[PDB]
Amino acid sequence: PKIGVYVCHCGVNIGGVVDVEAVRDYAAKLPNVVIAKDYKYYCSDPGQLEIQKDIKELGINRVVVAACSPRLHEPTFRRCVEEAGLNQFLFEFANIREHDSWVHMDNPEGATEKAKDLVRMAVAKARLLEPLEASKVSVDDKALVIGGGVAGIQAALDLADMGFKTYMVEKRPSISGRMGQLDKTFPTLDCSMCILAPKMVDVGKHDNIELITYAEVKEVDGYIGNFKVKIEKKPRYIDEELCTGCGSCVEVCPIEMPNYFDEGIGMTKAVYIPFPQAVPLCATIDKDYCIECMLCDEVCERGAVKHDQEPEEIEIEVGTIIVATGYDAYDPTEKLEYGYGRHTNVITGLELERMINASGPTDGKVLKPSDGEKPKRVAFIHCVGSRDEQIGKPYCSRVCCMYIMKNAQLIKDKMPDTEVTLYYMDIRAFGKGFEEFYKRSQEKYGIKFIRGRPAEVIENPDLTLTVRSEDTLLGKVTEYDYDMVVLGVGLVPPEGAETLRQTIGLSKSADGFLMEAHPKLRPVDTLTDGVYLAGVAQGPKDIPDAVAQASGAAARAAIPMVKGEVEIEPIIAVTDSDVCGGCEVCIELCPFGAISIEEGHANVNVALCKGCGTCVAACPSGAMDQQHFKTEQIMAQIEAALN
Amino acid sequence: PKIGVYVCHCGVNIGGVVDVEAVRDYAAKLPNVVIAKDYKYYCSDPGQLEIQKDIKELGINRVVVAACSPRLHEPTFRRCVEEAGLNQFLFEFANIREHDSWVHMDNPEGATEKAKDLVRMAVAKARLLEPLEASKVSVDDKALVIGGGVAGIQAALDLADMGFKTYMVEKRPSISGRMGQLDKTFPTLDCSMCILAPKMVDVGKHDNIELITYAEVKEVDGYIGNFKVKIEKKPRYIDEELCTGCGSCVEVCPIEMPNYFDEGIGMTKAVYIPFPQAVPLCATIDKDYCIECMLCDEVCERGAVKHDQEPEEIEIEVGTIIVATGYDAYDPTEKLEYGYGRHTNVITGLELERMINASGPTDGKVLKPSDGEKPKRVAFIHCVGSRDEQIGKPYCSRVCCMYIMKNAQLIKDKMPDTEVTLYYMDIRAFGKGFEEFYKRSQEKYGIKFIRGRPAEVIENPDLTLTVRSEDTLLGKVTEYDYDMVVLGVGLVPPEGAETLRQTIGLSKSADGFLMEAHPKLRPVDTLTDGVYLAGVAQGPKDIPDAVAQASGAAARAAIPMVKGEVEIEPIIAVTDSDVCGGCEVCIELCPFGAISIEEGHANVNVALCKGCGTCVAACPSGAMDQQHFKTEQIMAQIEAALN
Ligand SMILES: Cc1cc2nc3c(=O)[nH]c(=O)nc-3n(C[C@H](O)[C@H](O)[C@H](O)COP(=O)(O)OP(=O)(O)OC[C@H]3O[C@@H](n4cnc5c(N)ncnc54)[C@H](O)[C@@H]3O)c2cc1C
Ligand SMILES: Cc1cc2nc3c(=O)[nH]c(=O)nc-3n(C[C@H](O)[C@H](O)[C@H](O)COP(=O)(O)OP(=O)(O)OC[C@H]3O[C@@H](n4cnc5c(N)ncnc54)[C@H](O)[C@@H]3O)c2cc1C
Ligand code: SF4
Ligand code: SF4
Ligand code: SF4
Ligand code: SF4
Ligand code: SF4
Ligand code: SF4
Ligand code: SF4
Ligand code: SF4
Ligand code: SF4
Ligand code: SF4
Ligand code: SF4
Ligand code: SF4
Repeated sequence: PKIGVYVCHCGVNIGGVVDVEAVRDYAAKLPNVVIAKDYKYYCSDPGQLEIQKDIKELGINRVVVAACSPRLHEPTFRRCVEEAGLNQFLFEFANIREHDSWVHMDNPEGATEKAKDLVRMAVAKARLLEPLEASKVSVDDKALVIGGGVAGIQAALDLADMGFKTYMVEKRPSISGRMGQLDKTFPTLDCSMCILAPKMVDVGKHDNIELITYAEVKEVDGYIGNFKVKIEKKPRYIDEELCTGCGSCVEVCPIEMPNYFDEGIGMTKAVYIPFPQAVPLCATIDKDYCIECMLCDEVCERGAVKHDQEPEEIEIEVGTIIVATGYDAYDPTEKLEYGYGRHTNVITGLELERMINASGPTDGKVLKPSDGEKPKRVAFIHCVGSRDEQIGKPYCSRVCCMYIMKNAQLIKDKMPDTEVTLYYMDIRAFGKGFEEFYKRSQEKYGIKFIRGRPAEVIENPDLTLTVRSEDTLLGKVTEYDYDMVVLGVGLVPPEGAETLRQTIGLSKSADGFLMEAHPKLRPVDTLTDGVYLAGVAQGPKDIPDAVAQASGAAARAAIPMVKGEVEIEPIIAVTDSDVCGGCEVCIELCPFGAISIEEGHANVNVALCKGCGTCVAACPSGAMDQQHFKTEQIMAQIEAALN
Repeated sequence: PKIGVYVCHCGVNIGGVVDVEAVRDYAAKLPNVVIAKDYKYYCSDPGQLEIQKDIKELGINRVVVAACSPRLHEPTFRRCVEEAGLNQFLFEFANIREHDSWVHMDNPEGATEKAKDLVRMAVAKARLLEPLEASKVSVDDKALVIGGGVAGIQAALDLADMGFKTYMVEKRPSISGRMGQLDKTFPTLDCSMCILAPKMVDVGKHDNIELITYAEVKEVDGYIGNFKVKIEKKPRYIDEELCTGCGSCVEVCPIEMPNYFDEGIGMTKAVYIPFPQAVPLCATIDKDYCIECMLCDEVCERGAVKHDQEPEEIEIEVGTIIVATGYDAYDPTEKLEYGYGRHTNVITGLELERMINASGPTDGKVLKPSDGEKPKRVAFIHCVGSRDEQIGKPYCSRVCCMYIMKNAQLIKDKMPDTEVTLYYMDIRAFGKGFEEFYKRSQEKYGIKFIRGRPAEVIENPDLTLTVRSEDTLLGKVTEYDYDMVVLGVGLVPPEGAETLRQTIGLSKSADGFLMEAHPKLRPVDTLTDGVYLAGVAQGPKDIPDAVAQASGAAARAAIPMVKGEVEIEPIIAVTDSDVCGGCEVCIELCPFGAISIEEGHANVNVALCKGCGTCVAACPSGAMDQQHFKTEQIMAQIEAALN
């Protein structure tokens, strides 16, 4: 063993506290060490060049680096040594920055002694290291996209245009997500369906996209490039291949049920098409409401009605997964002071979006729920379900300000005589053109802004609503009457989010949305390799941000599939057949079942083993041993820590 | 000619105003028309299937669609007819929605008559159409990335990992952009350099990336897949291949000049390295300050100093371009009431970022410019250079709120006894974890928030600063004294932005940043094919949004390069040699020089012609004629409009 030690100054992060001169000499004087050097920034290109030159010249076969935590830069130095010809796993890392220099600033002498001890432990471990060849595994060039909203549609189209065969699983009968439910979009007031429908048709026609709507992902197993996914397609009771979406079955159906697309304010039949631009344009029967009258069977000319349909099980093999499951609107029923669900003329922002839509339940007319007449006075309340510790929702929903202003502008254009007032804490018009939109809400449409979080909404006997709120800029309490009140509800993770998160094995952030690998530089990656996030799945945001995230997720998922191969770490259990007695107290301790028994000896499957070391710690005789974490290595480290 | 006419209801967008029954019968009765049908949504899959079935059955050779504007759905129907075997350009579009139904709502009868006339004109044009084969052109599988900030670095790394050879042009001597200048990042307060430097090294080592720093893009010519780019590499007067970045030349240099990296508050030598983590780690001589003393030549051991270096011209051929040129910080000198550049202890947010940086000019100490001592009282002013019509800056800069709160928190941690007050209009903490960060600024660090836009900053004789501002929530004027005032300057397009925009040929938005193809669904595309935007080039935003945009831009630019081919529209000039007299009054009228003279006859180059039709309109005898816009076709349309 010819150990080369490299102590990093990291500028003054280590050097400021730890004497990189004494440590270097100590390392040079330790047994088996043939060189000790220090450099200002080893992770940089000059430092890696120095390490490679030292390996080439002095013939170092073991490399020890006294630098930051291995979790940051272990792969960097592993590749550095690889490019110089040395084996990947002859390398050792000493943590003297996060564990020594940054936590013992007031004890420089103790810090230097701790650094000496840690480098001694690292060299003790490095003495007994041996080469290990890492196995390559093929990466399937297929992707799964969960969620058929704007983000999911964008991700699927980008992957399919790059040549990868993509599956798109959607739990609703049709794709579109929440963007299909909007009438217009801010800040341009353009029609959302007019621009989304072509993309939906594209997804429906793409040769590289397999669209599975009305389906859920039930099981996910495996790893990057090698995901096995079990999907459950719910029974439509309509044949997708035969149905043309004419709608005669809907015409004849006698039963009426709520339309999920209309968000509780629209009705359809037990057999329904969610909206005219649905993709696939196919009928669906909800058996909770079907009475099995067979009128739809008799009126259908394609023979597409199948009352004996069963749920179908699909198994796919993919290489990457993109979660694009969006969000649900906050339910403000728990805000008792605002009276949602109790007062007749209190509605939410999404319900208003459905109501203002020309294709919505009311044919685009904003009408009071109480009497079906246009309101003359409308109040909007910001931050409902957001920025509120009384309900455990301390985050901003990021879009409610803008869509509140947009819907106020739309109400003004449709009914210019209407009076509109917004109750806000902050106006968060941060995006491109958002501040101009905010100013236009006042200058052009005459919308009134009151800086005050309403205390209460009181329903009067005539069903009008008094908003009781302080005007904080006038510094006085106001009680103003309105014919309609619209709650600016925030965004929450969708129903069934935890089930899918556990199925895939992802973590979630403090707000309840899925967590990205790094907040700053890996916004669309997760810590699970081969799984990516796009859109509001990662947190509330508007359509362009979700689309950018979907494109980025497509690129990130394409990178490994283009590479076609990934490396498996060889830190795995190995059994000594000559020592193993076949006691088998190790097999059950493997959560992945990597250990079996062949010829009376324990045998580990590399594909199943993950390298936890539990079995090795359990083995009394020591027949089992983990590569790179052998018992002798840890024992040497323990001995060096105290001697 | 067997013309099939298809009138779209578009739901009620046309049908509501225009009688799609009378128009269909009129079309059926017109000469050469063999079928007339109407469908609720023709652009949808069922409508395209209907059109294809009609073409296959009745043998239609001309297709006319009375629907929305051609600029929206002409490619859709072109591909629809292609997939049924018909030629792409036998297709005609009548605009009866944007031009008739949506603009004559109060005259339904006049609307229907106008629709009849427009369909008659469309059929008149379609009678004389003929097939045209479109030529394919290869797409170069190479990309250029302009700008070496976080967005540009991300885009280049994503493209290079997908296998494409990428050029990265950077005007500064080193990559990093503005993220390298930050000390920490919000909302996590993690070190920005610690996470950016590995990416910079990766860019510097990638086999698929050619990094050209200290260079500018001078000329761009051509089109998607076929861009010819002329780049000018400025002379460093240091040999990049030889320089190791040791810094001895800096040690010996006698001249002192401002360091651009330190934003006007840091000094370096005439030969300088912008920062220790620079990529490439190379020296640069600024000849505005060099006195040619040759001390650097004598102290350099690599012989890397080249005082006779000249600017170099590089010509590259690429298929896609990604603009990632970032932003500049607003210069608040024009806000005379705040006294920047006049008061000693008034600084900007970016200057404070450099000052709080441990590697900055002051070694991470926040010191007053007047006396070099720590301030005891600090004020932050929000929205400086933003949301202000007095300076023509009506937009939000979107990050100043958060980095103001972050730098206040950093000042508190470094100097807990310091008092910090923020003067704000709205707190825009919209991002993930931003509202929690905002609350933590108060609960944990005790930062004071005053809702008021300061009227004035007055320098007192002792050089302290009185902020005169209304507290609007107390409703009273306040005059508070501070040792330091930090202006929360906004983001503006970088210097030289207009030159590069004109060089490429891009448009800009109202705020001055580059304009995307569609605000909602194409945030990273431009209307110039093959050119994409990433990061703050498209508008102010934070690091994760810029990184998502960079990944999306990489994916979008990869799509056409994976396809490897694009179609050229055949709407081009054609000369009748038997009629052309070689008068040549057409050649100079082509801005692209597509027309030359061979054998005494005008000859058009397809590669140069773009299809404006100017030459055809100029030709008296009619020898020149534009394909798909022939004189006979327009004359027939004129005749049908009036008869
Ligand atoms: C009232 C309102 C108005 C708005 N107005 C605007 C506006 O004007 N402009 C703007 O830019 N933004 C607006 N937004 C925000 C915008 O809707 C979002 O940015 C966008 O919808 C996010 O798209 P997405 O694909 O990430 O999610 P979604 O649109 O929610 O789509 C997610 C999809 O995933 C599906 N799904 C969920 N769970 C599963 C599962 N387990 N398996 C399979 N599929 C699943 C859902 O059914 C859905 O189809 C508005 C939001 C609201 C509430
Ligand atoms: C004081 C301050 C603090 C901030 N703090 C944070 C924070 O804590 N967290 C956060 O997420 N964001 C923060 N931001 C915002 C963040 O800096 C931006 O989101 C990010 O820098 C944008 O990266 P970019 O690559 O788009 O642009 P830039 O970082 O500006 O990089 C653009 C690059 O293009 C180069 N370039 C320009 N013109 C040309 C040309 N013609 N040819 C070639 N190259 C060219 C530039 O030299 C530069 O290297 C802060 C901003 C400021 C001003
Ligand atoms: S190797 Fe680690 S400690 Fe050394 S400079 Fe790099 S990040 Fe800092
Ligand atoms: S089931 Fe039959 S009748 Fe109903 S929409 Fe489908 S094709 Fe039409
Ligand atoms: S069988 Fe069910 S879906 Fe069909 S018409 Fe009767 S109630 Fe409606
Ligand atoms: S975006 Fe506006 S309305 Fe929505 S939570 Fe944030 S501050 Fe409240
Ligand atoms: S515990 Fe040890 S001895 Fe027993 S079967 Fe496992 S490896 Fe063999
Ligand atoms: S190391 Fe862990 S995963 Fe591997 S065989 Fe032993 S118990 Fe199973
Ligand atoms: S073809 Fe045009 S007019 Fe007809 S439905 Fe589609 S978008 Fe509307
Ligand atoms: S020019 Fe020479 S002395 Fe100066 S940094 Fe480069 S190698 Fe070192
Ligand atoms: S020649 Fe110029 S750069 Fe070199 S030491 Fe002299 S002044 Fe400095
Ligand atoms: S982000 Fe905050 S400080 Fe910056 S312009 Fe917008 S409101 Fe003003
Ligand atoms: S203007 Fe007409 S006649 Fe004259 S050279 Fe051109 S094509 Fe020929
Ligand atoms: S149509 Fe326009 S571009 Fe083409 S040759 Fe004539 S003038 Fe030139």
